[PDB]
Parts: sequence; C-alpha cells; structure tokens
Amino acid sequence: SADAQSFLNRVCGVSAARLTPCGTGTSTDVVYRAFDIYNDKVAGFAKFLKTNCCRFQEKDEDDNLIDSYFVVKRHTFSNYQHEETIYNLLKDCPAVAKHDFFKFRIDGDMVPHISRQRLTKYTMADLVYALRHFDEGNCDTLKEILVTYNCCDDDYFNKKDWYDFVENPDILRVYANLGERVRQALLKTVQFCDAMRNAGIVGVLTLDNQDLNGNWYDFGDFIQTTPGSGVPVVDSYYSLLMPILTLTRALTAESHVDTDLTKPYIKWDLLKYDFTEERLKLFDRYFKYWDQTYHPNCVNCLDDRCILHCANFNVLFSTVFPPTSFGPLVRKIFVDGVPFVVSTGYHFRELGVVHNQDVNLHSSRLSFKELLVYAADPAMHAASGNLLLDKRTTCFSVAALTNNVAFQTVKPGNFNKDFYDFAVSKGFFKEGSSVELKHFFFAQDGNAAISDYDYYRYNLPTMCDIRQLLFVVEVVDKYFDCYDGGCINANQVIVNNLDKSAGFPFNKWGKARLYYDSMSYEDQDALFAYTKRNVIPTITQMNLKYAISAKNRARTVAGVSICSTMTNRQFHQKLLKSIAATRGATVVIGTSKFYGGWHNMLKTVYSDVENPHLMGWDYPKCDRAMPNMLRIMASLVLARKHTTCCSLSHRFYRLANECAQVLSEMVMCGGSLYVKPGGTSSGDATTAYANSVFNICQAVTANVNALLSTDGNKIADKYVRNLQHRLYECLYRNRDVDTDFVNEFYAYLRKHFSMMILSDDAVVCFNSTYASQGLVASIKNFKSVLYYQNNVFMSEAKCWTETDLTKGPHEFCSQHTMLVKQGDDYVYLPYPDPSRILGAGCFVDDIVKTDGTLMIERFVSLAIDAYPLTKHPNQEYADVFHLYLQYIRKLHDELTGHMLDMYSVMLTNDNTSRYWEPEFYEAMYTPHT
Amino acid sequence: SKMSDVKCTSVVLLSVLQQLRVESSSKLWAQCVQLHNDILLAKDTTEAFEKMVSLLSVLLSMQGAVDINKLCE
Amino acid sequence: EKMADQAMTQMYKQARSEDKRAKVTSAMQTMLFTMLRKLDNDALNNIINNARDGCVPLNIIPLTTAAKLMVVIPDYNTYKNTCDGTTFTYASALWEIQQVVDADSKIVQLSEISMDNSPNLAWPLIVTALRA
Amino acid sequence: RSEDKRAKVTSAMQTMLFTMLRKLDNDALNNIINNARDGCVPLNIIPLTTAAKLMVVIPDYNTYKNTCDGTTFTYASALWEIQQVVDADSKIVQLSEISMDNSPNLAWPLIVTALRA
RNA sequence: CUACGCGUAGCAUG
RNA sequence: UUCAUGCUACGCGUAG
Ligand SMILES: Cc1ncnc2c1c(I)cn2[C@@H]1O[C@H](COP(=O)(O)OP(=O)(O)OP(=O)(O)O)[C@@H](O)[C@@H]1F
Ligand SMILES: [Mg+2]
Ligand SMILES: [Mg+2]
Ligand SMILES: [Mg+2]
Repeated sequence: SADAQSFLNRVCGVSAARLTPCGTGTSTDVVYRAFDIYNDKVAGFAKFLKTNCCRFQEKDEDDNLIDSYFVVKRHTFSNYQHEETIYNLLKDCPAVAKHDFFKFRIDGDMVPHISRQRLTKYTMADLVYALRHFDEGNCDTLKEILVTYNCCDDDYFNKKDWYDFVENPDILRVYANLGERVRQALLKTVQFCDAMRNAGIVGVLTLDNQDLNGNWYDFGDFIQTTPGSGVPVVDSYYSLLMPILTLTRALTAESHVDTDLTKPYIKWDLLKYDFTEERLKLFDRYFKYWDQTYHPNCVNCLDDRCILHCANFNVLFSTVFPPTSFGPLVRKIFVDGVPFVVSTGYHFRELGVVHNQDVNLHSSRLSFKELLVYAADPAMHAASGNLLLDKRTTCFSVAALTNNVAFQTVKPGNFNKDFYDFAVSKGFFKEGSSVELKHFFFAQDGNAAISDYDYYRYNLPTMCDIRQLLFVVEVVDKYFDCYDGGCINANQVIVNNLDKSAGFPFNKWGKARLYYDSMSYEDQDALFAYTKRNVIPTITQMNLKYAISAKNRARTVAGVSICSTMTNRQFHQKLLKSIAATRGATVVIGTSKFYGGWHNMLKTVYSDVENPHLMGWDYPKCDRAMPNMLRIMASLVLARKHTTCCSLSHRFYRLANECAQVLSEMVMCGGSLYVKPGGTSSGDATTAYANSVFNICQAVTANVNALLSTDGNKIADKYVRNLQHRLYECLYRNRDVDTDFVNEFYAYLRKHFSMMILSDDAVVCFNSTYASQGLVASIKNFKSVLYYQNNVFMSEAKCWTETDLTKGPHEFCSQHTMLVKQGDDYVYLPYPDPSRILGAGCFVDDIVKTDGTLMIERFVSLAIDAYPLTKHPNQEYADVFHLYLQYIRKLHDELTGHMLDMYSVMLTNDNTSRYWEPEFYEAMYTPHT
Repeated sequence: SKMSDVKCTSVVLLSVLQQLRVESSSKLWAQCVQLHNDILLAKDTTEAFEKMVSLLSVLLSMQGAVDINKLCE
Repeated sequence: EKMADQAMTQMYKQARSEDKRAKVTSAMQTMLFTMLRKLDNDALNNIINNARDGCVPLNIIPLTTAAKLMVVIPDYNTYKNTCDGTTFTYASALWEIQQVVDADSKIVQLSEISMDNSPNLAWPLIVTALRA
Repeated sequence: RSEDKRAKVTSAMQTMLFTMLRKLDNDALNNIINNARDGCVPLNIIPLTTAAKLMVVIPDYNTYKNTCDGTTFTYASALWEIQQVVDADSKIVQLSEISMDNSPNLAWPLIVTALRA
C-alpha cells in the first residue's frame, strides 16, 4: 500500500531513521501493555489493550532491530492542540521523548497523530507490572525486558528455577543489571518534574508514560497553570515503582565516587554514622516532588503512618551507606573512673539515626537495671572481642568472643526400638504400605549452625510500595480491632515458662527465672521505661533445635536476651493475651483444635461466603526472608493499641527497641557475633503475632493487587467496580485514612475472602466466582505479592485449593481434616500425617524416655493427637490409633508387672483403665467440654 | 520393611558412632551424617544398603572401640 | 499407703532413669548388632564377618566406581578367603588390587604371597584396591 | 535466698564487664573515640579498627588462596601476620601442609589467627 | 463430689 | 536447647 509506506516516511520526518512497520499500516493493537489509570471508566493498575498506538521500530546500519520505537498515538484534535501546547512548554527538557506532531490522511480526514520518537519497546509500567504481577508461566514481557537490556542472555531462561530467589540467587544480579536503567529513569523523572514545575503544568504522572530510557511522553491529562506554580502528582508513580527500586537495586550507583559505575566505591569515613545530610541529598535528587514530608531520622515522626512512610525511604537509602555504619552507636562513657564503651544510640537502616536520651556520662554506681542494659549491650562484646572475617557466610560478621570458633552438632534421635518391634508385630511398615516412616531426627555436622544462619542471605532490602502499605496497614489494623492492648505493669506480666534460657550473656549465669526473681517489679518497670526512652541493642544466641523433621535441614532457635523479652512482654502481652483468648476472629492463635474447636474454626472461616472454595499457602522462608518494612509494620500494628498508655516518642523508642532487639540485630552464631539483616527472631515475644500481621498484610495486599489487576471494564458487578475505584482513590490519591472505605474493604474481605491464621499457615474460604473474575486473591496473586514484597518465589506445588468445603483444608497447621459423624452431626476432625505420629513414637530425643517408663504420657499425648486417624476411610491409617492404644496397653502391662516384681500389686488401677480406652480420646473432640 | 529397618538401623548406627566420640573428628563426622541423612531420605533400598555398608565400615575402622569378637554372639 | 504410692513411683522413675542412663553404651551396641544380624544382607554380614576374623577396613568404603580402599588383612587364611588372583571379594563387590603394603611399610607383590613366604611376611597386610 | 542469687549475678556481671574493659585496647580505641567529631562511633567499626587480633574462618582452599595467602595478609586496610592456623578439630595446622594437594586431607574449616602488625 | 487457678513433666502446632 | 499456643499426665490452693 502507498498509504503505509507514506506514513512510514512521514513519521521519520526531520530525524532521519530507517523504520520497519511493526504491526500493520493502520493503528496497531498492542499485545497487552500494562497501564495505571483512574478515569471514569476504570481504575487500577492492570493490563489493558492500547488500541490507539501505531508502534514502529527503527533500523540502524546493516538492518538490525533496536530497542527504539516510534509509538504513534492517534487521538482527537481537541486533545492534539492541547498536546502541542504542553509539548511546546516541555520541549527543552531532555527527559521528554520528542514528539513530531502532525496530521495525515489515513482515510481522507487529516486525523491528528502524536508520532513520538525513540521510545523503548516497553514502558516503566510494563517492567513494574511484570516484576510485580509475576507469573511463572506467563512472564514473556519480563523475559523481553531482561534480554533487551543485556541483563542476562536468552539462555539464562532455560535454567531450572531462573526466576526463584531461594534457589538461583544469581537472579538478584540479573535484576540488578537493570539498576542503572531504573536510576536513570528516576533522574529523568526529576528532570521532567522540574521542567513541568517551571512550565507550570499540573497533572498526575503515571508509570505507563515513561519508557525504559527514561523519557516521558504523554501530554494529555495536563493542565496549564502559571509558570513556577505547577505541581506534578507523582504519588502513584513513585509508589508503584518502590518495590523495583530495591528489586533491581537502583541506588548502587550512589555508592560510587561521583556516582559513575566505572569509578571505585566511596571510601566513607568509617566513623561516620549520621548520614542525615546524604539521606536528604538522595531524597532531593530522586524523590524530589514526592510531596509528603520525609524525615531521615525517624525519631522526628508524627505517627505510625509517618514511621512507615519515612522508614520505607530509609530502607532504600541505607543500601548506599556502608554496613559498618549501622548497628549500635557507642560512646566511651565513664563509670567511677574506669572507661566503659556502651551503646548510646543505634543507626537503624530503617528507623534513621536514633540517639538515646537517658545517657549517663560519669556514672558512679551501677544498679541491676544498668548492669543488664550494659551487659545485654553488644557494645562490650564487640569491643573486647577480636575481629572476625568469616568467609563461610555472606552476612556481615563483626567480632568473635572466644579464642576459637565453636562448632555445633545435632545428634541423631535415640531410636525407640520397643515401639518399632511393637509396630512390626502389629503389622506395620510392610511392603508398599502407605504409612511409612518419613519423619526422623536428622543429625547434623559441625558447620550446620552457621550454614543455617547463612539463610539470612535470602533476606534483602525491600522498599515496600508505601501507598499500598499505608492502606493495608489500615485494613490489617481493621482486622485487629476486636482486641484490647496496651502496656501492662511488671506485676501483670504472666510468664508461663520461667525455666528457659535468657539469651546471651545471661545464659552464662542462669535461666530467665533468675532475672525475673532477682529484679523487683519496680526495676522491671523502670527498665521498661528506660526502653520507652532509649534504644538498647541485644544478642540472640542462635542455637540449633533438636526436633523431628521430614527434611535434613537443621532448625535454629534464636533465643533473644532477657532485656528483650522482659520488656516486649510488658509492652505487648496485653494484646497477645487478647489475641490468644478471642475466639472466632480472623487470627486463631489460642483457639484449641480440640473440644470441637477445629469445627468452630472451620465454620467460622465458612461464615457466609457465597461460592466458597478453600485456599491455603505457605511462605517460603518466612522467618528468614520477611522484609524489614513488614516486620516494623507488624510491630506498629501491634503497637497501635498504645493510644492512651504511651506517648508518641514512647512508641518510637519502643519500636526502635523492638527493631534493635529483633529485626536488625547482633546475633551470636557459635561464639561470634554477626549482624542479622532482618527477618524475625523465632525467640521473639511477638513471633507468632507479628508473623500473623505479616500474613494478613500479604493476604490484603494480594486482594488489593487482585482487585486492581482486573480491568473494571470487564466487571459485570458494579459494587465491586465502585469499590475498585475507591480502592485506587484511597490508595494512591488520599493521604489520610478514609475510614468509611477501610470499613467497606474490611467488610468486603470478610465477606468474600474470609480468613483463618495461626501465624504462618493460613486457610481462606474465598468466593470462587469473584476469584474467577479476579475480585479477590487467587494463588497467582499471592505468588506475585510474595515475589515483589517478600522476595521469595512461592511455587504452585506448596499451595493447594480444596474445591468442596466438605473435605475442609488440605492442611492447616500440618493437620489434614475430614468430615466424620458423631451423634447425628457432621463435625470436622483434624488428623495429622500418620508418618509424623509413627516417627514421634519410634524416635525419641532423650534416652530417658526410651526405657525409663516415662512413655505413658508421651504416647497418651500422641494418641490424643492421633485419635482422628481412626475415622479415616483408610484402615491402614485407622490402625495407627489402635497401635498407640495397644502400645499404651503393653506399657501399662509391663509397668504393673515390674511394680509387682519390685514391691507389691497396684491398687489404683482404674485411673489407667481410661488410658487404653478410646472413651478418653473421643471425648477430646466432642464439643461439649 | 527392608526400607524401614535399614532407616532405623542407620539411626541406631549413628547413635553408636556419636557415642564413640566421632563428633571430635569434623571430617569423619561430616561423612557419617552425610551417609545417615542420605539413608533417611532414601526411597530405594539398594542404595540405602550400600551407604549403610559405607557407614558401618566407618564404625568398623575403629579397632579398639567396639569389641566385635565378643559382641556378635 | 497414699503418700507412699507417689513416693515409690517417683523412686521407681528415678531408678529406671538411672538404669537406662547407666548402660547407655554397651546395650546400644548389642542392640545395633542385633538389628544388623536381623537385616541379613550379604554385604553387611560380609563386612561383619570380615571384621570378625580380623579383616578390617582403614577408611570409608567408597561408592565411586574407582576409589581407594585400605583394609587390614591379618594372616593368610583370610587372604585365601578374600583374594582369588588379583581380586578382592569384599562388601559384595569386586575390588581390584593394586599394591600391598606390609607392616614395616614396603610394597609387597602378589606373586610372593604363598604358604612358604607367610612366616616371613610382616603381618598384617595393608592392601589397597579400586572398585570394579 | 533470692537476694544472694541477685548478689552473685551482680558480681558476675560487674566481673565480666571489668575484665572485658581491661581486655579492650585503650590506645587505638581512645584514638578513634577522640577522632569522632561528636564522640559517638558505630559499634561495628570498633573491632574493625581496634582489634587485638583477627580470626579468619576459611571453608575451602579457594577462599584460602583468595584471602589468607602466605604468612602475612591484608584485611580491613591493615597488615595482619598469620599467628596460627587451626583446623575444625581444634588442632594446629602449619602453613606448609595447606595446599591444593593436601586440601582434601584438612579438616575444613580452618580458623586462622592473625595479629595486627 | 465438681470446676477454676498454681507448680513440674511430656506431646503437638507455628 | 528460644518465643507463643493448645492438650494431657502428675501434686497443691479457692469456692459451690
Ligand atoms: C518459634 C518457633 N519455635 C520452634 N519452631 C518454629 C518456630 C517458628 I515462628 C516456626 N517454627 C518451625 O516452622 C517449622 C515448619 O515450617 P518449615 O520448617 O517448613 O519452614 P520453611 O523452611 O521456611 O518452609 P520451606 O520448607 O518451604 O522452605 C516447624 O518445624 C516449626 F514451627
Ligand atoms: Mg525444618
Ligand atoms: Mg513452603
Ligand atoms: Mg518445605
């Protein structure tokens, strides 16, 4: 056709470029670019059809195809005059892709074209969408982006698990090759925002109008004002691009001299801690027109939402500053002449520079409170201890406290032979039988403790999307409104297990009983008020756990020091004992599975969901790879109860105490301190509850992403269309908490995505018609949000979907379920994996519980946990409970025989007649008690 | 089974080796737990028995530890 | 009668705890070789009987198609039991001999091993071999 | 009985703090305290610049050639001379029996110990 | 006779 | 050899 070859000539124009007609000679329907729009038809960040573009493609010398396209928009002349009016006022800025405006007779009409110059194949929103709505099968746009910008060759993608972060952590390097591309795009955004400020034009800046070279193009939705007074609305832009700024590490070039990637690293002054001036310099370079007040040090913050806001920027900005700057801040104080060096500060990567304020220079005496604060401090231990260069980990070591490195080995399990003989005599473990020992005590070598410490390399700096996090923190706190929390005084703290180890260095002198009994209540209250005014850093003696597993991986327990537990208990135990005693909520920590409790759990999840399926998931490396932002977000949600008992600076120093004692912390892994890049200590007070708030945050973020991933044109319902529209309003356009809409979205997710969370493992009961349309979260939305926020890949294998409600959760808390009958009522019974129960019987951690006849209450508790197997259709499973029943029979037989052979016959025999009778084990699941 | 009692035999074998202070040699104990943790994660029988042969030989290299002359009867 | 019940059961618990703690080593080794004789594998009973009459390996028995295995041979009747020519029947796989080192650490050849040289040989024999 | 337990743990904490103050250097540490423009110094730079000695735990021979080569190596912009090399069994390893050939015979990891020169 | 708190032990879950 | 939850088993205090 002459028309297409003449149009291909005219779009070239002044700038000479050989072109190939990508698409067809008319306007080209694109293959699903992602957009960020808000107008009166749709709202959200979804994939749409760009139908008005006429995309071309440049040809260089010797006819190669380049990453340089001419997006040619056909739009109306009433927009075209406005387009040229704005572009003639942004023409000198180098962050505007050129535009080449004309009109041309496609059908004899002089239809106006916007024949833009040298845009990439994709826009920033395609990159943000592909890395953010990541689907393991459908990721062709992410592959084209990583290939065309030399981040990895195309044969990188034939690798097994190329996309995963847990396996193949070279994908972090592959993504980081986009880091200068993203940073150059941020500089172009600031050039564009400066130029559109100085031209005085007003409009929202969306990701989709920015290519990968940086150059902004689209000049509709702009209104002209007086020059010097214009403002660009970059809340949706920077908010939606925030997970990519640490996924691709766009500020590693800021850690070079002159910020040039060829030049060496900045030799920072190794004593310089207070990077506040450079933090403000970074924020004025990159996030310039981000019009909410950023505080570098988060001590200057105005409420919890401002702490999340400013800590989100410090997570990005602290990847530049050297890791020998963070951690505690020590000052050589003097006590009665002899010079201590204790920590009077902390430079958090997130909460800025936090100085103490009850710092005592020239102390004369030290009370017990001050000795705990000074001994729990890593200051002495890293000052007196000698330097360590640990090449075993990538995690930054600091010191070493012994003259040699201690190696920790996990023993094998003391194999109970008597139960295994009784299991093969009663006919188990035959050929091809479906109940075989899959659970063992897997023994470990010497370097297992440090090789399991090193799984904090899965953790990363994660800059969360801050408008999503500042809305889902309100929806998560709407899930926690049924509880009552607050500070309790030292006499109100209930400690259940006093005889547990109190962390380093306090386990060199006794158990936690020693410190709760040595301190008076006034000392504990004064220590808690010290932490109300001062950050104290602590040590977690990260030891190995010796437990049954079905995998050979060692399990570590991060036993925090008692200055963290005895203050986190006073700060948090009212909310924790309220979550552990509120039945029928979303969070089911504390709800017993017995006594018909599992059935009431399941009928609470099933609360009036319209087309109810089920869905579970599991977080790959939840404790190791949880971001810093989501753990401080969970500490804030657990600290939103302190609206009366605390001030606001009290809440910040108690947040910074929790962050310096749990999140980013000096951790002792075998006689040598390391810094921990984040995650959760499992010896934390709020380790099942902040995990639970993290879990609700991932679920609500999956629902927010899923409701904005849908078209909105393609939703036949209009209530959820006008709930999507106010979701994008309350997310990226309103600052404060729109509490009517937070109540509506909470009522929406209690209707259609009803949930159940005992801390890491979750069962929802989602309205499957809406998730077929996308109006709640499927598994693909959890996979995408786990990828861009939690920085792991959650496979489709470890996530299930039980279609019929009547078979219940496939697994919740590693308990399968069934639907069986007692007393003319179909109740739900939770049954474990049968290999787990036989492995617990056959393998004992001590030798004293092998033939010392302590086994009675052991196998009684295993049979209480293994009663619902007897209602299973598989008789092979159902024989497990009778195996334990006859084994308790044989145990009581040999017990009475040996007690007759020793002294005399037993008389109180009817106390044990209930033990080998299933009256005792059925009554543990009848809901009357 | 054969699988079940070779797994339980590897468990009690490494308990015997850890009783005889093979923890003190880091390389020999790393080999012992590699053999043991490959027994217990085994779905085949013959490769479990050949690694059992290897691990029991690591026991039998210690001459003065277990008096095998009097213990077989 | 009532109080003495809990007294005698706590003393019985302490007695059975110390009873299992005391013979923690010898009973575990008898129990190990009990279930080894219960396994009845020919490779396992091969290794147990060779370590019975003295033929004891000096390292780990390998799994590679070719790797090194050091093993003590005490005398010559065991050598007739395990060596037929240039082979070494051991752990139910054929081991190809490559050198023999005697007690004073000299390389001893296969050809001089017979009845007449056996009182002149410095026993034991530290041989080494490769898997077939 | 409780106050005696309180007294013994006060005495033990005071003892370990006073021993670990007389263990830390007071010349390089006082130099970097007085070098600090506000007297406040990050904790994870205190042992990097005022260490009495360095411990490098080396997992394999490749990281041994890359870091602790020879008898004197450089880490943390300072010259460290290898005072000792100890293997994972807490046994001495002299520098001559660490090679590419002997690396399958060493009980890895190796805990080298180096004083500051 | 019954339930509720306390202490110890044990088991399971996260 | 941690934190939090639930349930057993074993001895106490309170009330009906
Ligand atoms: C405080 C605490 N004290 C002791 N144990 C803890 C915790 C916490 I918080 C988690 N756990 C452990 O979690 C295991 C199952 O989860 P699991 O081992 O599979 O975690 P994971 O490795 O990240 O999951 P992947 O296998 O997919 O990688 C299970 O023993 C145990 F619950
Ligand atoms: Mg595990
Ligand atoms: Mg998983
Ligand atoms: Mg797993």
